[PDB]
Amino acid sequence: NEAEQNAETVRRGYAAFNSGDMKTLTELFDENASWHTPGRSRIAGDHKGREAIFAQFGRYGGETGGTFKAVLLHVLKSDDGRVIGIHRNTAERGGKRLDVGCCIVFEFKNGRVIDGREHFYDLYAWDEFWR
Amino acid sequence: NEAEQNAETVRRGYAAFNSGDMKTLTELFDENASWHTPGRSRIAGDHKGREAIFAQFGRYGGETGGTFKAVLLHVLKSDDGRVIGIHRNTAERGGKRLDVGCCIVFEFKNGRVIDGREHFYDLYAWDEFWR
Repeated sequence: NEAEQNAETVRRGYAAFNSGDMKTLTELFDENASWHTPGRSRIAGDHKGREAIFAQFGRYGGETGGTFKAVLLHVLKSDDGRVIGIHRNTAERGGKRLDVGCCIVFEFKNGRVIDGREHFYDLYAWDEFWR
Repeated sequence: NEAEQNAETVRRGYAAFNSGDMKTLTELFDENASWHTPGRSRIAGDHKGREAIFAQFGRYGGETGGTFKAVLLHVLKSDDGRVIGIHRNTAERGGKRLDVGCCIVFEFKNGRVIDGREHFYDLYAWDEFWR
């Protein structure tokens, strides 16, 4: 089904993110996708356009000496093809350590991601790390 | 399937929460369920035990003159019976208004909720409302 194909695409995307494989990661996102990062840090906001998403992703890895990881724990689906990834983000940056849980809500258009929205459990921890 | 029965139970629980039907809401939670509220407000924390959950719920409604609502938007499932509810919470309290998005991760034991974990997008807004 559609919903499981979208789940497969999410799994492929976490793997490609974690390995820095931005060529695969491209295939999986619509060129007009958005990415929504909550909170009050310098990397918060609505990043509109796949190019703006991948700049965000580049800051995630860039600013942590490539230590930033998304450890995927569970993948959930709606019958209509929405997908959530539950994960933990870990990373190091200037003597600080990140370890926070997150649910990303993925919306799809024609099998590609059109929207991703991060929901961190301890948003304060994320913001503290990025301060 | 198990996963869809658990989805049905989540839907029944949002409806029973929104109507104040704590008798139904009881049937749906294990007596040793936990509820996890993130953030730094006076209502944050790990509320362990169904009685502690329902005290939390009682504060949600109690402290907002019964205006607190969870508007359910989407229900997602893992093949293994985990469920997420995506919702918006709205409420009023002493001239402040709540309007925040949330994903709750539900874990099940024998068809009843054993664990619920709130993930607010704008956790600062939630904490501000409860200040």
